[PDB]
Order: sequence, then C-alpha cells, then structure tokens
Amino acid sequence: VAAFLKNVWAKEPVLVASFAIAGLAVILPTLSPYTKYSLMINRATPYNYPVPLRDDGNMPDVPSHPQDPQGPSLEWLKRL
Amino acid sequence: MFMINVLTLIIPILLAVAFLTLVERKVLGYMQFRKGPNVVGPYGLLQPIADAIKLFIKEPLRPATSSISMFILAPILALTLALTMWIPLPMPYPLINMNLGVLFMLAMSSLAVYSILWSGWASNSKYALIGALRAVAQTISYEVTLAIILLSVLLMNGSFTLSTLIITQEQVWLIFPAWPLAMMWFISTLAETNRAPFDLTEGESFNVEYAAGPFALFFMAEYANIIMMNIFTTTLFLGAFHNPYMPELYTINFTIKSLLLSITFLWIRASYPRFRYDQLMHLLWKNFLPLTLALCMWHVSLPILLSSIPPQT
Amino acid sequence: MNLMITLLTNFTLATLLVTIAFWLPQLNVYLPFSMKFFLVAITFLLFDLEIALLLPLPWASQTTNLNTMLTMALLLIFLLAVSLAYEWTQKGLEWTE
Amino acid sequence: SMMRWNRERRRLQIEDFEARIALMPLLQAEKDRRVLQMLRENLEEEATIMKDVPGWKVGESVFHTTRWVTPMMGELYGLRTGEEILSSTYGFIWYT
Amino acid sequence: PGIVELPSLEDLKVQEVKVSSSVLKAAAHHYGAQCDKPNKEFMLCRWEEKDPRRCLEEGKLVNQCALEFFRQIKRHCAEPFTEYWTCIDYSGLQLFRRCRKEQAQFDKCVLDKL
Amino acid sequence: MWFEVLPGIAVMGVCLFIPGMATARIHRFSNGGREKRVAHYSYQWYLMERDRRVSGVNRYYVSKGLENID
Amino acid sequence: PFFDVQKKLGVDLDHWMTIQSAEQPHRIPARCHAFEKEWIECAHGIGSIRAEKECKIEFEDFRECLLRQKTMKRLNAIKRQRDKLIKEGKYTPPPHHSGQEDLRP
Amino acid sequence: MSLVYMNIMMAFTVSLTGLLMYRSHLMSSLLCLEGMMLSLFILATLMILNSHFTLASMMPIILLVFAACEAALGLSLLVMVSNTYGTDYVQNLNLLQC
Amino acid sequence: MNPIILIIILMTVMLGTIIVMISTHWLLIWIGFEMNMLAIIPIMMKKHNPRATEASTKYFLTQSTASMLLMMAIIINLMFSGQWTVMKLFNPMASMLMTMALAMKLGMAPFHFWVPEVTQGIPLSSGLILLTWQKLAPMSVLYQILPSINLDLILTLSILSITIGGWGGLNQTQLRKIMAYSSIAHMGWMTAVLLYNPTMTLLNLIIYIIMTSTMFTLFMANSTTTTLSLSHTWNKAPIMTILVLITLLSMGGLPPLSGFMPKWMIIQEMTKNDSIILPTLMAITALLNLYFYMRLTYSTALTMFPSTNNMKMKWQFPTTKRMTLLPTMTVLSTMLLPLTPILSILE
Amino acid sequence: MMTYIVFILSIIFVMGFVGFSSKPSPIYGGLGLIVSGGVGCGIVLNFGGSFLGLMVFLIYLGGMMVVFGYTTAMATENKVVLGTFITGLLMEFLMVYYVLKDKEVEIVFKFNGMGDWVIYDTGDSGFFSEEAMGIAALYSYGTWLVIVTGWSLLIGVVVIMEITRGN
Ligand SMILES: CCCCCCCCCCCCCCCCCC(=O)OC[C@H](COP(=O)([O-])OCC[N+](C)(C)C)OC(=O)CCCCCCCCCCCCCCCCC
Ligand SMILES: CCCCCCCCCCCCCCCCCC(=O)OC[C@H](COP(=O)(O)OCCN)OC(=O)CCCCCCCCCCCCCCCCC
Ligand SMILES: CCCCCCCCCCCCCCCCCC(=O)OC[C@H](COP(=O)(O)OCCN)OC(=O)CCCCCCCCCCCCCCCCC
Ligand SMILES: CCCCCCCCCCCCCCCCCC(=O)OC[C@H](COP(=O)(O)OCCN)OC(=O)CCCCCCCCCCCCCCCCC
Ligand SMILES: CCCCCCCCCCC1=C(C)C(=O)C(OC)=C(OC)C1=O
Repeated sequence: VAAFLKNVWAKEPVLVASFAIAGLAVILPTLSPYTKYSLMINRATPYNYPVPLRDDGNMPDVPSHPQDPQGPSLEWLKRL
Repeated sequence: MFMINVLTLIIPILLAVAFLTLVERKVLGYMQFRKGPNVVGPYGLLQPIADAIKLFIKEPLRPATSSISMFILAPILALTLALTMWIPLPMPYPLINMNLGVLFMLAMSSLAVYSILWSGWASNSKYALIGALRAVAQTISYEVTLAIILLSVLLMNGSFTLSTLIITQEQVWLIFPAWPLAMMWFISTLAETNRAPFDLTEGESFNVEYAAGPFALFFMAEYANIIMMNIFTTTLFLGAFHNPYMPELYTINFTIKSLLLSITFLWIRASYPRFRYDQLMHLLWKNFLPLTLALCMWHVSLPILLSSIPPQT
Repeated sequence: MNLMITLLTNFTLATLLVTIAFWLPQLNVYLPFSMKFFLVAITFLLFDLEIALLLPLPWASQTTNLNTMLTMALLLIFLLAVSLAYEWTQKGLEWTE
Repeated sequence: SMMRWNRERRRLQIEDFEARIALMPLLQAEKDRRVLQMLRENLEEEATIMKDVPGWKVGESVFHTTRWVTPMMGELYGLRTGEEILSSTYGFIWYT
Repeated sequence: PGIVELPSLEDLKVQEVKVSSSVLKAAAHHYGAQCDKPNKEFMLCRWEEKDPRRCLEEGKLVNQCALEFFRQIKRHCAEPFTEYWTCIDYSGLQLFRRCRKEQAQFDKCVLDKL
Repeated sequence: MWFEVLPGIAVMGVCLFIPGMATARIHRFSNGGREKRVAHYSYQWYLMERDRRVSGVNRYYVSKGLENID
Repeated sequence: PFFDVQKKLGVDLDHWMTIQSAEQPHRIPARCHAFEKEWIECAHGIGSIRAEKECKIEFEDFRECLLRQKTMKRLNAIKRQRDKLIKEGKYTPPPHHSGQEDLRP
Repeated sequence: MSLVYMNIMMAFTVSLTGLLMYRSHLMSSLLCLEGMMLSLFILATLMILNSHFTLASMMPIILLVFAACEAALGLSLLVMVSNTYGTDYVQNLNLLQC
Repeated sequence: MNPIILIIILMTVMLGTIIVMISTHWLLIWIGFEMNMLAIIPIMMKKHNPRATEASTKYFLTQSTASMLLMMAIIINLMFSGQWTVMKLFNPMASMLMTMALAMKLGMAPFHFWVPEVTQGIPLSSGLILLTWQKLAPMSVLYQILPSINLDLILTLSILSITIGGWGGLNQTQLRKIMAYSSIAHMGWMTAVLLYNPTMTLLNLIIYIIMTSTMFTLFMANSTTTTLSLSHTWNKAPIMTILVLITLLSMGGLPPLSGFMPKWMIIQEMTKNDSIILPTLMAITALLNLYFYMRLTYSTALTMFPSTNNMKMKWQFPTTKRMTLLPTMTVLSTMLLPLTPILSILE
Repeated sequence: MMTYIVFILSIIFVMGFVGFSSKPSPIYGGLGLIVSGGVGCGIVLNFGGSFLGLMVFLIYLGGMMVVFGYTTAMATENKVVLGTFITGLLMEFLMVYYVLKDKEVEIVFKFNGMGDWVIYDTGDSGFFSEEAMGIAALYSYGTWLVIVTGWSLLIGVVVIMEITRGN
C-alpha cells in the first residue's frame, strides 16, 4: 500500500495525478464547509419576479415592504 | 459602417499573416545562430510581398484531380473558417458579440478538418490521402482535449460568452487557478494547427497537388489559425486589464501577450524534434485525456466546494 | 443579420482569392484499409457525444439541485473515463496509442 | 482569488436582478397597454376592412374559452409593415 | 365563438414614463423602495386576474406613481441623478459597479434632501 | 543582432492592434459616443427597444432623462 | 405490458418531461400552459373513451393553441381581403399601420 | 400548421425514400439514415422552441447523441462488410437467400 | 467474447426492453429500443463470419429505419398533443407510422423479409433471443397504443403475416428459417386479437415464447440447424425426438396440447366481436404451419432416417450441454391446456 | 422576402436533401448532408435555438459527418441521380408555388402559406435563455436520462470494440 504507490508514482505519474485529482474531486465537496453556501447563493439569486401574496390578515412573517425586518435576509452573503 | 468594421478586421488579419512569415523566418534565423531575410526589404520587410508575388505567378501544377469541386472547396472552406474564427474575439469588443462565442469557435474549428479531408481525397495520390487521414485523426484527437479543457475553464467563467472572460480575469489571470489546463490547452492548440513538434505533414515518417497559389491560401489559413488560437489562449488564460473609457489599453495589452505567445510557437518549433505519430496519439489518449478528465471533475466540484460558482449573466 | 453579412463577406473574400489563385497564372502560356484509423475516428465520435453531454455544465452549476447536479456531472465524466479505461485495457489504443 | 471575485460577481448579479425586479411592474403595465393598443388598432382596421365579407364576425375569438389568450406575433403585427415585423420577430436573434 | 372584448383607445391613454432604460436602472432601487405599494398591487392583480384588461387602472396607478417618483427627483436632485445615469448609460451592459461614486453622490443627495 | 526581428514584430503588432481599436471607435461612433449595447438576454433587448421607442428618433442610444418628463 | 415500476416504487424517472404544464426550470411557462392544464384537469381519471367526447372543447382549444391553425386562417382571410381592397383602391392603410406614429412607452 | 414544418417533413420523406431506394453503396444508405435523423432533430427543435417547452429542450440533444452512436455502429458494420468484399456494395450481402 | 462483457451486454439487451416496458415518456421508449439494438448487435456477431455480419447489417438497417419512423411518429404526436405520454396517439398519421415501425421491429409481413435472413445468419442462441425476447418491447408498445391503432391496418398486417409465414415455412429445410416463418405467423395471430382483447395477445405471446424457447433449446441440445441433421437425433438421443414431436405438435395448435390454447382463445375473442370469417380463415391458414411442423416430425421422430458410421463414436459421450429449463419448458409447452383459465392472471 | 427567411432556409434544406438522397457518390452525398446540416442549423438559430444549432455544427457536422467522410475516404478511395434530383426539385418548387399562390396547401397535413414569423411569442424571458435553462436541467431534472444515455455510450464503446475485432 506504500511500495505500490511509490512504484506507480515512479512509473506512471500522469495516472497517479489523474486518480488523485479525481479522488479529490469526489470526496472533498462532502468535506467542505462552503458547499452549503453554494446552494444558498444559487437559491438567493432572483431570476423571477417575487409575486406578492394577498394579505389575508394573518401572515406575520411575510413583510409588507422590502425594507421591513421580516423576510429572508442576505447579511451572510454580504459578510461571509 | 459595419462593413468597414468587417474589413478592418479581416484585412489586418491578412497583413498580420503576411508578416508572421517574416517574423518566423527571422526568429528561426536568430535562434539558429544566423540571420533571417534581410536583403529584399529594409530589415527584410519586403520578403513577404516578394514571396506573394512569386507564388501568384508561379506555374500551375495541373492536377488530374478526382473531384474538381472539392479541390476548389477545400481552400475556400479553409480560408472562410479561418476568417470566421476572429469575429467573436473580444479585443475588448468583438465584431460579433454573441452569447455562445466560445462554443461558436469550438464548432467552427471542428469544421476545419473537412479542408484536410477534401484536399486529401481530391488529390489522386493515395499517399496524400493517407497523410490527410493521419492529419484528420490527429486533429479530431486534440479537439477532444480542446473541448474538455475549455469546458473546465468556463466553469469559472459562468457562460460561453467570450467578453465575460475579461470580467472573469479582473482580479487574477486565469492561468493561476488553471495552469495545468493552460499547458495542456497550449500543447493541444499546437497540435491543432499541425505545428511543430506535431507537424507530420512535413515529416518523412496532404496538399501537395495544389498549385503555388492555393498552397499559399492553405498556408495563410494555417497562420490565421495560429494567430487566432494564440489570441484565444490569451483571452482565455492571460486576460488583460480593461478600462471601458480607454479600450486601447486592453488592445495593446492583449496584442503584446498574443504576439509573445505566437513567438512562443516559433520558439517551440526551433527547439524540439518531431513526435512519431503513435507518440502524439499516446500523448493525447493516454496522457492529456486522463488528466483532462480528472481536472474536469475537479473544476466541476471546486466552485461548489469553495462557494465560487460564477454568475450566469 | 450582421453575422450573415460577415459570413457572406468572409466567403466572398475566400472565393475571390481562390478564383484569383486558380486563374491569375493562367495568363502565362508556359490504399489498403487500416482498422486503426477507423477505430480512432469512432473513439473520437463516441467521446465527442460524451462531450456533448458535458457541454451544459457552466449553466448546470447554477441550479438549486446541486447535490444531484454534482453527482450526475461527476458520473458523466466518470463514464467518459471508464470508456477510456476500457479502450486502454482491451488494446484499443495501440500502434496509435 | 476566484473565490472572492466570483462571490462579488454573484452579489453584483443579485443587484442587477433586483434592479430588473424593481422595474418589472412599470414594464408590465406598459407592455399590457402596448399589446391592448395594438389589438384595438387591428380590431378597428378589421372592422373597416371586413365589411364586404359575408358571415364575418369582427373580433370573433378562435377559442371556445373566454379566458385571455396571450396574443400571437401575427395577431399583433399582421397588419403592419415588414420593417416592424422583422424587428419584432428577429431583432433579438439577429442582434450581433 | 364569442367576440373578444378589448378596451378602447381612450381607456389606454396614460401619461407615459418617457425616460430611457439607463435612467430607470439608475433610479431602480429607490423606485422599488418608494413606489412599492401600487407596483405590488398591480403585480398581485396581474398574477391573480391573468388578464391585462382586468389590470388597467392599477397599471395606471403604476404609471401615476412612477412620474411622482421622478418629479421628486427632478425637484431636488436632478444633477447628481443626471451625472449618475449618464455614467450608467455609457456602459454596454450598464454596470452598477462602474459607477459607484456617482451612485454614492446620488444616494447622499437623496438621503439628505428626501 | 536580436533587435533585427523587432521591425517585423512591430508591423505585425500594429496589424493586430488595428481591428480592436477600429471596432471600439466604430462602436462609439455608431452608438452616440458610448459602448455598443450588449443584449445577450431578451430583457436587455426589451429595454433597448423601449429606448428606441422612447427616444422619438428611432435610435436606441439617444437617451431621454428627466427633461422628457414634466 | 406497461409495468408501472415508477408508481410502484415511487420514483420519478420520466414524468417530469412528459407534459408542458409540469414543473419547469425557473417557473418558465409553456405558451399553452393554461390550455394544457385545462385539458388535463378535464380529462383526469374519467378514462380516454369519456375524455374523447367530454373534453373535446378544452382539447380543441389546446390544439389550436399548439398549432394556431384557426388563427393563421383568420389572419389569411383578413390579409387577403386587405390586399384585394388595396388592389381595388377601396381601402387605404392608416398611419399607425404604415409606421408613422412613434409607439407607446 | 406553420410553413417550415412542411419542408422539414418533406425533407424527412425525401431522405426516407432515399433510404428506402438503395442504389449500390451502404454508405449512401447510412447518409440517408442520418439525414432522416437530422430532419427529426430540426422538427423536434422547432416544435420545442415554438412551444417554450423548457424541459424538452434537452430532448433533441439526446436524439442527436443516441443516433450518432447508432451511426457509429452502422459505420462499424459497413467496415466489416467492407473487410469482406472490398466494397460496401449492398448486392454482396445476399448469402442469406439460402 | 469475454464472459463478463457477454453478461453486461445481455443485461443491456434486457435493460433496453425493460426501459420500454416501464417508461411513461416516448423518448424513453425510443431510448429503450436504441439501447436494445445497440446491445444486441454483438450477440448476432458472436461467431465472426460473413453470414453473421450480413445478418447484423440487415438487422441494423431494418431496426434503424423502424426507429426513425418511430421517432417521426413521436414527433407528430408532440405536434398534435404537446405532450409525451405513452398512451393513445393524437393523430392517425402518427398512429400509422408507429404501427408500421412496430411491425418492422416485429418483422410482421410485409416487413417480414429480414426475419428468415437474420435468423439464418446468426447462431441458435442469438436467434432464440431474436425470436422471443425482441418481440417483448414492441408488443408492449402496441399494448399501450391500441386505442389509436387503425383496425384495417393491424388486421391487414395480421392476416398478411399469417399467410406469408404459413407459405414461407413450406419451402424450408433450414431449421432457423422454419422458426422464423413460424414466428411471422404467430405474431400475425398476436396482432389479430390485439384490438379485441390484448390479454389474449399476452397469452399468445407467452405460449409462443415457451414453445419457441423449447424448440431452440432442443436444437441447441442436439447441435442441429438443418432438417437432415435433426433426422440423426433418433440414433443419438431418442428422448429428444419425442420432445421435438410433442413440441411441434403443440406449435401446430393440435389439442390436447398447450399451443391449441392461444388460437382457441383468440377465436373465442374474435367471434364475440362478430368476426367469423377472419378467425376461420386464420385457423385454416395455420394448417400450413402444421404441415411443415409435421414434415419435421416425420423426418425426426415418426421415421428413422439413415445415419452414418461415425455416430457410433458419439454413443460413447454424454450431452454436457446445459439444457437450461428444457424439461420445464417441454412440460409447459405441451401439458398446459387443462390449466387454460390461468390466463386471467394476465389481465 | 426577409420575413420568409426561415422558409427560404427550409427550401434550401429540402434541396440539399434531394441532393444527397439521390445518392451521386457517398462523398458528394456527405457534402450535401453537410450543407443541409448548416442550413438546418440556420433554421434552428432563427427560432432562437443557439445552443442546439451549435450542437448541429459541433456534434453532427464537426463530429459525426467528419467520421462519415473519414470512413468514406477510407472505403471509396449518373442518369438516375440527375433525374431523381430534378424530380425532387420540381416536386419541391411545385409545393412552393402552390403554397405561395394559395397561402394554404394540404399534402398530408394542412399548411399555412404565410411567413412563419407569425407563430412566435411576443414577450421576453428575462435574464436567461429558456432553451439554455432546459438543457441545463439535464443535470438537475434529467437524472434518469443522463444514466440511460451514459450507459448507452459506454455500451456503444464496448460494442464497437467487440464487433470490429473479428475474434
Ligand atoms: C497557455 C500559456 C502557456 C502554458 C505553458 C506552455 C509553455 C511551456 C511549453 C514547453 C514546451 C512544450 C513543447 C511540446 C512538448 C510536448 C510533450 C509534453 O509536454 O508531454 C507532456 C507529458 C507527457 O509525459 P511523457 O510522455 O513525457 O512521460 C512518459 C509518460 N508515460 C509514463 C505514460 C510513458 O506530461 C503530461 O502529460 C503532463 C501534463 C501536465 C500535467 C500538469 C499536472 C499538474 C499537477 C497535478 C498534481 C500533481 C501532484 C500529485 C497530486 C497532488 C494532489 C494535491
Ligand atoms: C460547401 C459549402 C460552403 C462552405 C464554406 C462556407 C460555409 C462555412 C463557413 C461558415 C459557417 C456558417 C455558420 C453559421 C451559423 C453559426 C452559428 C451562429 O450563428 O452562432 C452565433 C450566434 C449564437 O449566439 P447568440 O448570441 O446566442 O445569438 C444572438 C442572440 N442574442 O447566432 C446568431 O448570431 C444568429 C444569427 C442569425 C442566424 C444566422 C444563420 C446563418 C445562416 C445559416 C448557415 C449558412 C451556411 C450553411 C452551410 C454552411 C456549411 C455547412
Ligand atoms: C475514485 C476516483 C475516480 C476514479 C475514476 C476517474 C479517473 C480520472 C482519470 C481518467 C483515467 C482514465 C483511464 C485510466 C486507465 C487505467 C488503466 C491503465 O492505464 O492501465 C495500464 C497502466 C500501465 O500502462 P501501460 O499499459 O504499460 O501503458 C503504456 C505506458 N507504460 O497501469 C497503470 O499504470 C496502473 C494504473 C492504476 C493505478 C493508479 C493508482 C493511482 C493512485 C492515486 C492515489 C489514490 C487516488 C484515489 C482513488 C483510488 C485510485 C485507485
Ligand atoms: C409479460 C411478460 C414479461 C416478460 C416475461 C419473461 C420473458 C422471457 C423471454 C425468454 C427469452 C430467453 C432468451 C435466452 C436467454 C438469453 C441469453 C442466452 O441466449 O443465453 C443462452 C446461453 C448462450 O450459450 P452460448 O455459449 O452463447 O451458445 C453457443 C454455443 N456454446 O446458453 C445456452 O444456449 C444454453 C441452452 C439452453 C438455454 C435455454 C434458455 C431458456 C430461456 C427461456 C425460458 C422460457 C421463457 C420464460 C418463461 C415464459 C415467460 C413468457
Ligand atoms: C494577397 C495576400 C497574401 C496571399 C498569401 C501569400 C503570402 C503569404 C504566404 C507566402 C509564404 C511565405 C511568405 C513564406 O515565407 C513561406 O515559407 C515559409 C511560404 O511557403 C511555405 C509561403 O507560402
């Protein structure tokens, strides 16, 4: 497991680099703390119009204005 | 007014191709401990004009060609595709600002093998057809790593837009996060243009039936392709500073980088022996393609794991 | 429209230069089949189809289904690599390696 | 470096998209009055053309439903000149 | 089938917002802040009715509230806004990031005077 | 010596400098002293055609500011 | 033998691309989204034999959205009568159908 | 229906009658088969772009990829036929009459 | 062929047919057919001789043509319906093109001309796959689109397949062409009952697959591809002559055997729908099939043809061939008629 | 004339198909199918399919027809063709003449004779190409489609290596 790796690194370093880069491509997004922020930035990007809701009378979490406190915020993206 | 812009693209292409031959002969002279052409013009500057006039009045070779039509169409296609590779190039502004300019260039460069194939079949010589089939197999082999390297790089760009690739490289050159892609890209563009050490059309181990005129047309299409792929490599990995109120800063900067990269092609042909044909097939299929697939996986997964996915627009 | 004009101009200039080069010097009086090349062309075609699958990735990274997208992107590049590894080990990449 | 600059470019993209979002109600109101203007002009010219034709109902819907249907390109620009037609149907595709 | 019912040419007359898209993009964030309510009334009506003919009056309120937005810029801060949308208007993609100091002067003058 | 290659390199560099400088000056001449509008997306085209309609001279680049409202 | 493995296992292998009124990327509607939604909600569960006769109105509206044959035939009739009246000289086009009115916004 | 669909269907039927009337070469048959595929690509693409049916935009690519893989298989069969008789003539492929 | 590669390729044949059977989208139907054809081409070129390359080329051309016609039918359905659900088609032109495409994939007459050639060109195991497993995917597509299948077209194809498959097998001495024309006639019987009751279509398909797999397994077990080599079987393995006798009498539909079960039920479903002339003429035309089956039973079991001297060497060696499921298939192809009401499990 | 540009490109498309389907030689047939692929790409580009048209150039013309012309050059090196070509050309221009003089025709389906600009949509898609987003959704929504296509391509590699070996 150690002589084999040195043998293939001496003979075929292109393939050793290929399997190492591919293995780091596979396993490292599951170990990265910033993989969550990729999803958050993609869902925080407003391609569509934010179609407003009819105020039935009881929606305390939905704002009446963009500059109201309630609603989803992007302070994490300005700060990071 | 747009036709003036088309002419100020395509006529300076032909002039820069004409003087690239002088630059090549002079640089290959002074790297071989001698001088290049310095007799015809002042500092040899009239050598391409004299050589063009010599080739235009040289006797036709008179081939008994298998097809007249493809014998005419192969230089027409080669020159047309060589000129259309320049129209989406952002320097800083392109002639045609298209959203998929990278993919346009990849498609129009994939079409250029038909000039090789039609010129090889339109010749009577079976050995000219064998050399054409070898050249086509070489070119379609290195198109694979062209496509995959370019895809891996544009995972940092966000789009296929060539003008966005200037925005992508405002803080750093893209050769810093992607130098292995850059070096396999550069050798693959070297093998695309049938350029040494990949010039097996000049080694004894496809367009010989053309006259001096159409040989000059294939030759100037090839040097247009060389300057173009160096400009595209410059835009792709060595993106310059762009001030929108002074665009000439970008034009001077990318022009200097593209000239140095074309001179690097000239340095490479004056420094190494040729590959044997199986050896550059080995270089593609067994060296560049596994690393290119590994780096394509890495450049897919890396903007997701670093939270560095570029914008779409 | 500007693109059609530009393509017509490049085609017209190329046809004009070819017509000059075939008719300006007229003023003066004066194979066995190789299985190996076919196999490398077919290997190009199959990997080129696999590339055509890989081409929407810069747009596919913009999705909100990133775990699935990353899984399928790595799976397509992996199947291209398995195609290359099968081509390697069954002596398909030989004498033009 | 690409991490910092792509995160900045995503924030800049969100700012561009929210400028678009803040402008969309004005553009939607203008687009609605634009298409209703063009349909009313086509309806009046259909009324002053299709008089000799027997059994012609001017403004007759081809749909059985009375729901609003988004107007087709030939419904809006059918009676107009070829320059306006070519602009409105191939201008974005042919733009550069 | 039935006759389609179109509103008349008099019912579609409104005082237009005859400014360019760079003017609109320069004023866009303060327009989305200040003209929130009739815009969201119109877009709620537009996604619920699914018919532009049922949304005309609300749309006119949009075209009434935008103009009152611009007059209140024209009365107080016409010159920093003009200097800002001209710099927006130079760019081909109309970038916000090329124009941050003119934006800062416009936001300063708007936060002070309005 | 080695600087003998520099005249041909300079001529080739001027020939590569011409197309970008030419298209930049032609865009600023044809687009009112400004950059050519980039419309890669249909919203950008919509805004550009709206500018062409609000200019009153059938040119998208003729910009109308606060002077065009009352 | 339509072995309905997708409903049996609860997996969605291909239902997502099947209709235009399904969930699209970025909520992009098809041009005939309302007509297809009406025809699907009409014909749901009643079987194909009853759906041929009982949902004919929604299906004809949806086919006419998809191919616009009645719309193009009506535009053909209007444009042909207009060309006949121009040739006879009994009609003139207005300035807003010639390009002399400087459009709305 | 719209006027371009007539020509794309007529292109399909022309390449269909080309593929259903062989002359001599198997390669010409494979070219007519891929012309049929090209016309199917164009017709699918024009429908899907006209309808704004977003998810079916990936359909013609799939239609391209599979069929080009099919074409690859066809070329390989042709080559094995051409490795038997020297040509790709369809009249050499008649051993299975008895 | 590498055995691992053989397993992966056979699983891919199975996967293509299974994708056809489980998918709700027309593109995945078309993909299942493409995957199935691509994977089954090496099974036909398993032995690498010019007859297999000719058979694979003819198979490729017919199945590729049918695949393009299938995709055109799918695309016309998308025009006139805006959707991709595997259900009834929404245009009679698309219905005609898809019925033609599926008839070409089945090799139903007058698109039958590839089936004896391709079956003769390939080994017995791959012709077993071609005549049994490759019918399963197009019959399942015909099953789901039967509200739009034109009656006159499918019945014309059915009677034309039954008559042409009956007359075609009369002239044959090669066993693979006999099984191919027998296949053409049995597929005509399956499509004739399809619009009336597709459960009887499934019954005829299953009984046909059992009997055809039995006959191919007997031919593989005795290494016989001709009538005259099958006539040596009595002097080598006398039980095999009894098995080919009972299986060929069953394929002729003679009661009390199991192959009487489909056609009887098919007539039972065609007379309820007041079609009397058509199952009558179909049953009388199937006597042609029974005639060449009886020819094979005369040459193999009911008489003793002359053998050769070298047969005495083969008396000293037992059959080491894996005759997989051959007693089970022989019992199911002959003794199943007392369990005829089991067909309701196919509903 | 310019409002009929997709129709004119479709006429050139059918003319190219009559060109190669009359089968003069597989090399001229390859050339005719190349010209047809280019003009069909132009049709697709004029309905707004930029990526699909560039796939016709990159994959169909630059990938597959390259391999067709390659195999044809390795394998190869009339009156029926010319009569078939003029037959298909006269059938196509009789179709053109009928659908232009009548603004309606019926070969098998009914076809309008107006310019095919009339059927288009009158809105915008915002900051995306809808066709690009639907192709991008192959990785998010098209998981099973990716699986069956990639498995068929791997099997295609294996199948070509099986049948071309001869052993
Ligand atoms: C774009 C701007 C310019 C870019 C650079 C270009 C300028 C330099 C040009 C030099 C002259 C070249 C002339 C042509 C030469 C052609 C031959 C050639 O180069 O062959 C390539 C050679 C070929 O190898 P070879 O054939 O020489 O060696 C023998 C190979 N075997 C064993 C198979 C027989 O090397 C490569 O293919 C390597 C390509 C680049 C690899 C980059 C790897 C980056 C690091 C990865 C990680 C490594 C660490 C381990 C894992 C760590 C994980 C954290
Ligand atoms: C043997 C024959 C002769 C051979 C020599 C000459 C021909 C070979 C060299 C020329 C090749 C021509 C290629 C034409 C199409 C190229 C693809 C293309 O147009 O891509 C650019 C662009 C896509 O980008 P995008 O930004 O999305 O579009 C604008 C939207 N804002 O799209 C656009 O900008 C769209 C613009 C409108 C549509 C343009 C259509 C052009 C005409 C059709 C092709 C004509 C040539 C056909 C045959 C070529 C050879 C195969
Ligand atoms: C799990 C991650 C994802 C993996 C899949 C994606 C890979 C991306 C790169 C694409 C590679 C595709 C092609 C691979 C072909 C492998 C087979 C091969 O090359 O075998 C032959 C070779 C000996 O070479 P030879 O046949 O002689 O060729 C002439 C040159 N001497 O034999 C060899 O040289 C032996 C090669 C195999 C051993 C290499 C070990 C490298 C280990 C790196 C560190 C660990 C990385 C983590 C992953 C585990 C890898 C085992
Ligand atoms: C609603 C219905 C849904 C679907 C239901 C199920 C349908 C089943 C369809 C059955 C088709 C089976 C085709 C044969 C198996 C596939 C692989 C194959 O052919 O393996 C045979 C194998 C090959 O041996 P090989 O080495 O290639 O021979 C050359 C000489 N040495 O080895 C041999 O040749 C050995 C010889 C004996 C092989 C006999 C195999 C019999 C298999 C079929 C059983 C009967 C059908 C299943 C029951 C009824 C289902 C309808
Ligand atoms: C009319 C515009 C120029 C037309 C092309 C002729 C000039 C460029 C090619 C001539 C040429 C030069 C100068 C040249 O140096 C050279 O040697 C390396 C050639 O042969 C391979 C050439 O063909």
